Amino acid sequence: VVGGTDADEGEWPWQVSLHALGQGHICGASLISPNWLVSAAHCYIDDRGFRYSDPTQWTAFLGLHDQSQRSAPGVQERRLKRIISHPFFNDFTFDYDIALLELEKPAEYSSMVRPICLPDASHVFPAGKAIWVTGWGHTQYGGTGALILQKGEIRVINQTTCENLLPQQITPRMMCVGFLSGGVDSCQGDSGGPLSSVEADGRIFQAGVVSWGDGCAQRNKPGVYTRLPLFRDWIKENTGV
Amino acid sequence: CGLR
Ligand SMILES: N=C(N)c1cccc(OC[C@H](NS(=O)(=O)c2ccc3ccccc3c2)C(=O)N2CCC(CCN)CC2)c1
Repeated sequence: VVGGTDADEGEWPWQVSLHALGQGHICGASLISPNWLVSAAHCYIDDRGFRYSDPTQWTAFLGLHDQSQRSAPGVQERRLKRIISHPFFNDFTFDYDIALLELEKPAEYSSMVRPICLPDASHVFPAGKAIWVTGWGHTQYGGTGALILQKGEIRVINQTTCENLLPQQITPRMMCVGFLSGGVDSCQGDSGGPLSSVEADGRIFQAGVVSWGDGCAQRNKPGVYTRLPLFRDWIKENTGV
Repeated sequence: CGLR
């Protein structure tokens, strides 16, 4: 996250860290039920040196705060049994950039480990709304990752404005969130983490999946996020959740 | 869901 601040310990108890074996933190994800995580499809693509699509190559850490303290009380480690990438995921365009990760054994709910709420298919996160992005990704473009989970406040951007800012690259599955002036944005290694939106009784709903941006926190290059309401039925059908 |  660029232009953010340290999270308080346990402030985002749905935020999960995905480690590929021998590589440390690669992507974020969100806990949505005892057994299920939401993340970005683009995190799970094989390349010629590593089968990022293979569930056995991954460790999920729940209730994590500090990358250097993965064994702290309240931290839960879990393997994955299955990765489902959206069937319509387009690796060129990052259309449909969403995956569901099945935990090998259920999370244990605690004050540090708790699911985010999913929005109904008809819910619209409106333009202008303040929402939160979190993660252990780069804290500058061309920078290094955070040891301590970072939070930043960003704002939903009008879709037409979004499409005009990034011509030929924005589909209806994507949402711009952040500021035309830059300054606060998600970044490399935040990918697949949730946007957290404070809703009417103060409960947090997931408003997006961190997907891509042109660099990070540049002027006129807001962060691009996979929308959640559009996949409520897809999540239901694949997970039971 | 959604609280601390
Ligand atoms: N700003 C943001 N809110 C944000 C959110 C998330 C990550 C992020 O990091 C920087 C990076 N941005 S880039 O301009 O260098 C770029 C890289 C690959 C691309 C591929 C296709 C089309 C466009 C691309 C653009 C990026 O988007 N990444 C990390 C690299 C990852 C693929 C390799 N794992 C794609 C996501 C920034």
